[PDB]
Amino acid sequence: RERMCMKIEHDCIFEVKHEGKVTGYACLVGDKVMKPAHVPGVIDNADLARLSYKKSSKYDLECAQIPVAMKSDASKYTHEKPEGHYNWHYGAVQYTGGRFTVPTGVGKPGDSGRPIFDNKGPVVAIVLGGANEGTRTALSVVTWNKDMVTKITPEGTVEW
Amino acid sequence: RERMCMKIEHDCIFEVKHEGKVTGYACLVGDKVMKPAHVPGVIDNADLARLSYKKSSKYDLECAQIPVAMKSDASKYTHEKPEGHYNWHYGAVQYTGGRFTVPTGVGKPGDSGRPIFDNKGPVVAIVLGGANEGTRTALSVVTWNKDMVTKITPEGTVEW
Amino acid sequence: TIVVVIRVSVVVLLSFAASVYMCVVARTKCLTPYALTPGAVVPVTIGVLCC
Repeated sequence: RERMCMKIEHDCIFEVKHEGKVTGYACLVGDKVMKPAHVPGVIDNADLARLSYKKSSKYDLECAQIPVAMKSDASKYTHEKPEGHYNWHYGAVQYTGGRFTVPTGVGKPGDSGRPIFDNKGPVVAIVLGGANEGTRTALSVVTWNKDMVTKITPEGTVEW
Repeated sequence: RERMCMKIEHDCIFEVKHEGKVTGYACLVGDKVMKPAHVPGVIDNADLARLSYKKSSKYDLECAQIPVAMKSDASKYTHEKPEGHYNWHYGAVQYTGGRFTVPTGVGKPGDSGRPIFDNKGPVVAIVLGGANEGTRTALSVVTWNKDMVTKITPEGTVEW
Repeated sequence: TIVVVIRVSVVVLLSFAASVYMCVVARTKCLTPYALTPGAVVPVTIGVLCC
């Protein structure tokens, strides 16, 4: 379950810096580069911080377009999502009923920006923060239609 | 004699930089962070150079207070000091009569900031520069009472 | 009338400014080695606005 995943984040993860102290993460998906605008900071690369950004606080997301040099270094993606096992940086996640789950407390504050996958390779979606549960946690993810983006935010959460 | 010492400086030593060129060293002791203000430069870390500093040229020392993140990474310390063997980064040092000794020339200019220990673990004191001797060298150390700090500076020395 | 009143005003205030100027640096030197130790055992010498 880890033998397919591990190569990917080495290709596709930058993170953010503010005052020489990492806090968030950043991804590069498809054609547009991604940042969850909740955390303050600057990306840890020389040039592409010089870029245009389009912000709406209604979703708390942020994109820009990748310049043509490292454009061929992003993952694959789709919208087809039957229920079943899926995977991430700290194990395997289950999903059904419009509800994502993983057991208790294996995520921390200071950890936004973690993409989540399938088995057969494309990237799926992207996490925000957590919510108390008793046993198996609630998530906070933004995702896609065939055509549109959408937030879902269940009750009783904390914004990481 | 080295089997207890070696882990400590890896936990407790930063050094100074000025123009991409190390010259001094820096320690983190108890509750207050330490720098011998003789050498110009900036510490080689992102954030804690943004700190308050209190300077008196009467002693040529400099302290600040450690922010609460890496506060639990400093050594132990005391003031009880009978005469006997003690140890440091280049061997074993002897002390009596208010006089510290080590044999010839095993220290250089560009080497201020070296803490010195006991056997049983706490840190003791901190060095400044050297003095010619013939055979076994004279030191230049600042140290502690039960309550106060104190310099001692024997005749015929050179400020490293 | 002016020529007296301005000179007496300026000889008084700098001495006011002098008096405060050296009293603090005594409070500095009387305090400052106590700032330095890893240990906050300041004695009961509070007439000097202890931290």
